[PDB]
Amino acid sequence: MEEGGDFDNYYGADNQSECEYTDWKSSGALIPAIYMLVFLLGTTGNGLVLWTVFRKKGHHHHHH
Repeated sequence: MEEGGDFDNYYGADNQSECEYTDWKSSGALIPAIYMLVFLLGTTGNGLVLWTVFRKKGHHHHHH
């Protein structure tokens, strides 16, 4: 009878990385990786950094 199978584990899937089970059924887990590469490029530490700089050494100590 056909129950059990014979040699059916052809290796190859060299990834099993914890970086897809999150964006699986979403966009193929290939578009999000790019969406960020273009996001953090503007955020994270770009434009918002030098901003806090010219926001702390302002004037303050104003009269009172």
